Amino acid sequence: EAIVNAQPKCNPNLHYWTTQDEGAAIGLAWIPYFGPAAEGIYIEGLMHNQDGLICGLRQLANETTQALQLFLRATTELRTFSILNRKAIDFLLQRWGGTCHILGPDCCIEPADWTKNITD
Amino acid sequence: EAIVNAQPKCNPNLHYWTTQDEGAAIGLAWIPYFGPAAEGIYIEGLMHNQDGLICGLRQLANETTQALQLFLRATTELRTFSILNRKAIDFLLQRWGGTCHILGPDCCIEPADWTKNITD
Amino acid sequence: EAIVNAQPKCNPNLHYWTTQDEGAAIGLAWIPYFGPAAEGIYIEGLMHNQDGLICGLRQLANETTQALQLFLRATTELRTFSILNRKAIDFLLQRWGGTCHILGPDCCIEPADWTKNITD
Amino acid sequence: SIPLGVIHNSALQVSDVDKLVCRDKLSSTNQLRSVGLNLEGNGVATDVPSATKRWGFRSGVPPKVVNYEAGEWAENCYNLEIKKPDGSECLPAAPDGIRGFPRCRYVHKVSGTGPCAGDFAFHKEGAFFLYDRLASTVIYRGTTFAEGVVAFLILPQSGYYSTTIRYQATGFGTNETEYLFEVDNLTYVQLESRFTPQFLLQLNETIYTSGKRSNTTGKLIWKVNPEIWAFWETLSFTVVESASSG
Amino acid sequence: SIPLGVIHNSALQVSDVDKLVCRDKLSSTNQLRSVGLNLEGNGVATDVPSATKRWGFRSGVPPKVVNYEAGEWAENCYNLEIKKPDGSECLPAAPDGIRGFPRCRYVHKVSGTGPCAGDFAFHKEGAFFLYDRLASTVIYRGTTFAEGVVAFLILPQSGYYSTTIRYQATGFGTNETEYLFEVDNLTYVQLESRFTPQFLLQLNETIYTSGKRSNTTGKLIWKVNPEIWAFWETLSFTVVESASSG
Amino acid sequence: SIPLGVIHNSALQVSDVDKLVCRDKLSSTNQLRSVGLNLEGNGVATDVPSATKRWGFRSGVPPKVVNYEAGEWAENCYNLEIKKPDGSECLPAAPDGIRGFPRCRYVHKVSGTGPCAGDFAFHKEGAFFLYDRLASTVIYRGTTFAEGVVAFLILPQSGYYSTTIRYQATGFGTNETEYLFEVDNLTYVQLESRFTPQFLLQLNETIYTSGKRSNTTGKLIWKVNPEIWAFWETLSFTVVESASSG
Ligand SMILES: *[C@@H]1O[C@H](CO)[C@@H](O[C@@H]2O[C@H](CO)[C@@H](O[C@@H]3O[C@H](CO[C@H]4O[C@H](CO)[C@@H](O)[C@H](O)[C@@H]4O)[C@@H](O)[C@H](O)[C@@H]3O)[C@H](O)[C@H]2NC(C)=O)[C@H](O)[C@H]1NC(C)=O
Ligand SMILES: *[C@@H]1O[C@H](CO)[C@@H](O[C@@H]2O[C@H](CO)[C@@H](O[C@@H]3O[C@H](CO[C@H]4O[C@H](CO)[C@@H](O)[C@H](O)[C@@H]4O)[C@@H](O)[C@H](O)[C@@H]3O)[C@H](O)[C@H]2NC(C)=O)[C@H](O)[C@H]1NC(C)=O
Ligand SMILES: *[C@@H]1O[C@H](CO)[C@@H](O[C@@H]2O[C@H](CO)[C@@H](O[C@@H]3O[C@H](CO[C@H]4O[C@H](CO)[C@@H](O)[C@H](O)[C@@H]4O)[C@@H](O)[C@H](O)[C@@H]3O)[C@H](O)[C@H]2NC(C)=O)[C@H](O)[C@H]1NC(C)=O
Ligand SMILES: CC/C(=C(\c1ccccc1)c1ccc(OCCN(C)C)cc1)c1cccc(NS(=O)(=O)N[C@@H]2CCOC2)c1
Ligand SMILES: CC/C(=C(\c1ccccc1)c1ccc(OCCN(C)C)cc1)c1cccc(NS(=O)(=O)N[C@@H]2CCOC2)c1
Ligand SMILES: CC/C(=C(\c1ccccc1)c1ccc(OCCN(C)C)cc1)c1cccc(NS(=O)(=O)N[C@@H]2CCOC2)c1
Ligand SMILES: *[C@@H]1O[C@H](CO)[C@@H](O)[C@H](O)[C@H]1NC(C)=O
Ligand SMILES: *[C@@H]1O[C@H](CO)[C@@H](O)[C@H](O)[C@H]1NC(C)=O
Ligand SMILES: *[C@@H]1O[C@H](CO)[C@@H](O)[C@H](O)[C@H]1NC(C)=O
Ligand SMILES: *[C@@H]1O[C@H](CO)[C@@H](O)[C@H](O)[C@H]1NC(C)=O
Ligand SMILES: *[C@@H]1O[C@H](CO)[C@@H](O)[C@H](O)[C@H]1NC(C)=O
Ligand SMILES: *[C@@H]1O[C@H](CO)[C@@H](O)[C@H](O)[C@H]1NC(C)=O
Ligand SMILES: *[C@@H]1O[C@H](CO)[C@@H](O)[C@H](O)[C@H]1NC(C)=O
Ligand SMILES: *[C@@H]1O[C@H](CO)[C@@H](O)[C@H](O)[C@H]1NC(C)=O
Ligand SMILES: *[C@@H]1O[C@H](CO)[C@@H](O)[C@H](O)[C@H]1NC(C)=O
Ligand SMILES: *[C@@H]1O[C@H](CO)[C@@H](O)[C@H](O)[C@H]1NC(C)=O
Ligand SMILES: *[C@@H]1O[C@H](CO)[C@@H](O)[C@H](O)[C@H]1NC(C)=O
Ligand SMILES: *[C@@H]1O[C@H](CO)[C@@H](O)[C@H](O)[C@H]1NC(C)=O
Repeated sequence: EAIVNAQPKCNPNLHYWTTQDEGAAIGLAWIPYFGPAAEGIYIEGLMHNQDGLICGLRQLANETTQALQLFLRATTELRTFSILNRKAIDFLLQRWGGTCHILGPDCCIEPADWTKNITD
Repeated sequence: EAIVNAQPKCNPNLHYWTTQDEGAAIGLAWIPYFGPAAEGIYIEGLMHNQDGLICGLRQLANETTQALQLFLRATTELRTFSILNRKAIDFLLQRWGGTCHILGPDCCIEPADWTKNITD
Repeated sequence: EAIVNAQPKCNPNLHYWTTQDEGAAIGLAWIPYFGPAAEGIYIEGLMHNQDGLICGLRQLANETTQALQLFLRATTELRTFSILNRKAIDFLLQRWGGTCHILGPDCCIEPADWTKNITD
Repeated sequence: SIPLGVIHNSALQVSDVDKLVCRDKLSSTNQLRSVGLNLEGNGVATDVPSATKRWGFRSGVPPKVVNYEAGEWAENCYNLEIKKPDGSECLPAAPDGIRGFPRCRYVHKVSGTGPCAGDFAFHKEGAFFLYDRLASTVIYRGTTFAEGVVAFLILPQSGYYSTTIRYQATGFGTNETEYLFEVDNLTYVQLESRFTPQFLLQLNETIYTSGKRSNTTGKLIWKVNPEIWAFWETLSFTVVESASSG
Repeated sequence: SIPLGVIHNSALQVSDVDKLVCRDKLSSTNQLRSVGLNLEGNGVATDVPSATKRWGFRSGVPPKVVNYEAGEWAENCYNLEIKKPDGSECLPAAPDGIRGFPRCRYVHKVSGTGPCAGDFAFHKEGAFFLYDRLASTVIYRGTTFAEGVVAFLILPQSGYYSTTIRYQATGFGTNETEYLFEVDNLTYVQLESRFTPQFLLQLNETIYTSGKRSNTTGKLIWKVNPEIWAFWETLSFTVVESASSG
Repeated sequence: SIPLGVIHNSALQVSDVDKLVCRDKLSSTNQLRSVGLNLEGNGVATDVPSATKRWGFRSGVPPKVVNYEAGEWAENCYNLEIKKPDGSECLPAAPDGIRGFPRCRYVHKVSGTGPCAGDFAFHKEGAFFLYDRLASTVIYRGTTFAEGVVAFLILPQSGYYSTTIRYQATGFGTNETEYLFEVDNLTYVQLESRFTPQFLLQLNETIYTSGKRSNTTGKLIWKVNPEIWAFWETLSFTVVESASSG
């Protein structure tokens, strides 16, 4: 489905904060005893509304809430960290969970580069 | 291996309870502030012993206990939620963890639909 | 990259402890009420420096620390158990996350056994 | 490894992911299910004296918890509140997020005392205590549980009524344990293994409906004389403060 | 199922992994992202009287927490310390590992009292309370949060200044709630929904810079007479201890 | 990203999953292993005065825990019980489920006091404190740990004796720290970095076997005069209550 922003307003600019997991260190800064406190581990970025991405993003989060809340109701984990991992597994199962029939719409195998090798 | 029920009795009927993760909401029921309490989130179903499934299921759970307990002894997680996810990963690794040799018993690729395209 | 041990010393022998997950039981030992206490669940082994494995292993753990600490800084999980599972998923995505082009360097499909079947 | 249930040739079989042929299709994690099954379904005795002998105290073993997604409506559940003779609690309070079993026809709530020679109470047959979608190796204080076991499967691609039955125990978890079914705070019946939940409910009704409750401030204890299977397949009162009920 | 955001034809679309064509490439988990978005960006009223009406107390519902990797710099956050009239705390202490929202221009710290007819405080519109990379369904005592919602995406293959604004409340979380902006422990201003954070800061500066603070030990309460949109797109003092400020 | 150990051409190499050729086969998660390696194996000084200088207190940094499946039998472990001079504890109690390191030849238990200018004690070189299959960035009170580091690998497809050695410390975790090896509650030896665990054990035996223990109720402190490598590759008593032992 396409995302239709149905909000009274949309801030078209996204000033965001996140953490750098790779966080290339400068000397001993990676050592927790010498490194930043909890308040200084964040990087920042600015992202404009190219492709309408920001306004779509706000609408997408609004529409995710119902399914997310129902998922959280049904789970017994106090803190859920595995939603994205379970979606990566579901991605692979959709494509590789059964027998792959070459030239089938549900099999993501392209024989084109090698189908010329035989006919040459 | 086949499952042989070695129990003194087998209730052939399974009156079960579970939760609906998709839980298609009716209005505002998905909002936790307005939604059901912890006691009213369950759906129910009834399942008869077709294919001997119920009696096999009781025997299967009985036989799972030893391996499950040994797994729980060896783990340091207080609450284990990832057994099924780790089995989905193991499913994919068994089939796609190496090079897939077409027409090998261990490679789940069927070239039949396209092997006619070449010979036609 | 290759592992170059840059430590003042290297104990070339590895006397290790671990747990047996499969832990083939002897009678009722798998039942937690009858089984070993927390102190007696360990097996042991001895491993010598074949292929320089032990000295490389000590150097590898030393070099893993910086990335591991930066990962732990950026995470909000108090106890992290999923690093190896997430690397198994990343292993499969690298190979099967897109369309597999047969005879491409990035597609791990060997058609050799069947490419003779056509030409015969 | 942990066994896995898959249907082949119209029969349930145990076969782990490494023993699966290419014909077997796993298209999403939704096909994977963890379920809890009640020991009642195997024909075990579910009366309080029989059930409690299957549980014992032990030290040195850390408790463990595993989750399951779906369970079975139980007929018999248990809720223990046990203290040592000096008054210290024997069972740990339920950890955060662990609630009682959601479907019980009869909850056998037992309050009593015992030596409690162990940090945690385990299942002597290795089964689990089933809570709300969480299965534990140990009993938690005041939390309703069902005895049960967990299975893992690959799937191929009447209201709810609960009644609480209260008991008192002395010398809990020992070779010499005594139980009393409770009618109120001062009226009790000596309990026997033969007494079904329905019999206890009808006994409670009979005692109330014609006036056998203790009309003093003392402890009145009755007794059912000996002259008086599976749940899914189915008087004169004198006082001798002990008593009798033919 | 939980929706998933993927860019197709230069537009953001919702399409779960089962609805992806072979052209879509997922080469690592790094392409998967969970993000938090602030309700401010949708144009909701962020003044304390408006925000608090969106929160209410409820019992019987266990709290739940889900994590997200990246968030939005907020203009308005909230930090609640509410007790019942008898003095018992209304909100749970923050669990271990749950810190406040990391980027707030104004933190509206509210201390007050209310009936608190519920175990936990939830969002009446179903939104989340955003903490440091953790989103909760409930409010924690004394912990800075932003109202917000979470999205999940597949990616295609000026310093920080924070100012605390303190308020007092009576009858919190009811149909009759009163607020006072705090200048010090004894000087207060009656608060109205129209009062922006910048107006409150300039009001606080004006009162200090020429001497309208309480010069006694009594509670001095001012009032701004009625004669006096989105954050990203933009006097005489008399005393009548109530007062007025034209 | 987090490095990964894979054997290629008969040598251990670091290569993450994105740098693996099709020849590399990963058939199950069992091939993936997380291991803990002891700093002793690198030749670090394991005497109490040297080890403690590698640890320091710090605030503002949340502790973190990562698990590992297999560890190395250690010769030296440490168990700290440190209080501030006013008696408040310096180290947090061990969280639920965190037990001591399972294989230690010598456990150096240290009880003492220090300023403790920080909420948690970290490793100054960035190493980890290894507990039972759990590695932490911080020290827990009274819990036996080994200093160590964690590796992650792809695999290609004599009883246990432990001896406790007790020490007293003043001014712990400072530039001026003093230690005393403890023989009993009233007999002590001034400790030096040169003193190996075996030397301390033989010193303890010698003092007992011929009667150098304090025969009063006062604190008797001895001293070993200066006239008196890796673990895997290898007298007259006078009193001057200080003393000497040539
Ligand atoms: C899976 O189902 C099995 C069969 O129901 C369960 O086996 C049970 O195992 C427990 C111990 O774990 C036994 O209890 C002990 O048994 C022996 C005496 O043997 C019994 O023999 C017959 C069997 O019915 C019975 O009539 C006797 O009275 C004995 O009890 C002694 O060590 C103790 O007295 C104690 O009772 C059960 O008897 C046994 N059941 C059966 C029917 O054999 C097994 O535990 C299940 N697996 C689980 C729950 O993980
Ligand atoms: C996604 O965005 C939606 C649109 O902004 C959010 O819808 C909001 O839903 C809440 C309840 O969950 C509403 O609050 C209640 O609304 C009704 C009255 O309707 C309102 O109608 C107009 C709309 O602007 C407004 O002017 C009126 O004053 C009413 O408030 C009553 O039940 C209550 O009084 C209460 O206010 C919001 O009004 C509604 N917003 C809009 C703009 O319609 C939705 O919650 C978002 N999803 C999330 C956060 O998960
Ligand atoms: C991986 O192994 C490396 C080599 O063993 C470890 O390097 C150690 O890093 C710590 C700090 O993290 C150093 O301690 C500090 O070092 C300097 C002074 O340098 C030292 O130089 C020589 C080296 O032997 C030594 O003789 C000197 O006395 C100095 O100590 C100062 O900042 C401090 O005084 C403090 O001692 C270690 O010296 C250093 N070891 C070596 C052998 O260079 C590295 O930490 C390991 N990575 C981990 C554990 O994650
Ligand atoms: C065997 C019963 C069962 C159980 C079960 C429950 C309790 C104890 C033992 C077994 C089951 C039900 C729901 C589950 O999870 C749903 C929530 N999840 C999103 C987290 C898991 C197990 C179940 C399984 C699959 C589907 C359906 N229904 S059906 O009408 O299609 N009949 C189909 C036709 C072929 O075999 C069943 C019911
Ligand atoms: C939409 C903004 C965003 C967010 C975001 C943040 C907050 C709220 C909503 C959306 C985002 C940023 C970082 C994230 O996680 C990093 C740490 N992770 C290792 C745990 C997650 C989401 C983001 C996403 C991807 C890449 C970059 N930067 S870019 O310069 O390449 N521009 C690219 C060119 C095409 O679209 C962006 C920024
Ligand atoms: C390097 C030692 C080691 C370790 C290790 C242990 C401690 C510290 C550093 C490395 C190891 C042992 C067991 C592990 O986990 C088992 C429990 N798991 C089910 C949770 C993990 C790492 C280990 C690894 C694999 C197999 C075996 N034995 S072997 O006889 O086959 N020799 C094979 C022949 C080729 O290289 C070894 C031992
Ligand atoms: C309990 O008492 C019985 C009495 O027959 C005795 O045989 C049994 O050994 C006792 N059990 C224990 C554990 O002492
Ligand atoms: C019966 O005793 C219980 C347990 O002490 C108590 O909570 C309850 O109020 C009592 N009921 C009556 C009717 O006295
Ligand atoms: C016993 O019967 C009385 C009278 O009907 C009723 O109030 C009470 O709940 C019953 N008790 C039980 C345990 O069923
Ligand atoms: C009083 O209690 C006795 C038992 O002690 C019972 O038999 C009798 O019926 C009761 N009497 C009345 C009037 O309830
Ligand atoms: C709050 O007071 C108003 C006054 O107009 C009334 O209409 C409303 O019903 C009250 N709310 C509740 C929940 O009693
Ligand atoms: C104002 O009141 C707060 C809350 O009681 C208190 O912590 C603070 O010290 C007070 N400030 C002054 C200047 O009195
Ligand atoms: C009010 O102004 C005074 C004087 O400049 C300043 O110290 C104080 O922090 C201000 N208060 C707020 C809430 O901004
Ligand atoms: C004293 O306080 C009053 C308000 O009660 C204010 O109007 C007046 O300016 C203050 N006077 C001085 C000298 O600060
Ligand atoms: C500790 O004392 C020494 C004495 O030489 C001094 O040089 C050093 O600076 C002191 N350390 C600190 C942290 O004050
Ligand atoms: C030695 O002191 C410790 C610590 O106070 C104490 O527990 C122990 O009992 C003492 N031992 C003797 C023999 O006095
Ligand atoms: C010291 O020696 C005595 C006598 O053999 C023994 O009891 C004690 O355990 C020893 N202490 C240590 C720390 O080895
Ligand atoms: C008594 O203690 C002293 C040290 O104060 C020691 O030298 C002496 O041998 C001890 N005497 C006996 C008889 O144990």
